[PDB]
Amino acid sequence: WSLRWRMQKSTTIAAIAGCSGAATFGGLAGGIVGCIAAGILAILQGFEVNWHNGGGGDRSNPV
Amino acid sequence: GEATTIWGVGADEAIDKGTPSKNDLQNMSADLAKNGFKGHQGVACSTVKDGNKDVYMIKFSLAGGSNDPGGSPCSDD
Repeated sequence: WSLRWRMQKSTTIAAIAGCSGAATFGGLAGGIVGCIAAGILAILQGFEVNWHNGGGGDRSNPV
Repeated sequence: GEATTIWGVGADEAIDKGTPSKNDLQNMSADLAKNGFKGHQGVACSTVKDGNKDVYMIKFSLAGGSNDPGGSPCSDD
């Protein structure tokens, strides 16, 4: 399993709230990057139902 | 901070009854966050793949708007 991605819009805006349980997996050590990774993880897990059964939708996670 | 939520706008390409292990999901998420967003706001276009199979398309949006960005999914097949 892999995630092929490309940035459609890249910015230097760092205004991102902090979070609880910032990820420390995959070489990450928490922090805002960890907040983003934990956010993506939740969204990907949420979407498993949609590749299993079809359908789309908008999923969100605090970051 | 301004951005408080990350959104994923998705659609299915193919049905796949398989499920990636946590190890795979962790690697996928870490890669995008670290190398794609790099701790900044932005928009990513992605495809979840199961080997060579294109399974799911997701537009990931991290912006100042906590509101659902709507729009269409985008991909990187």
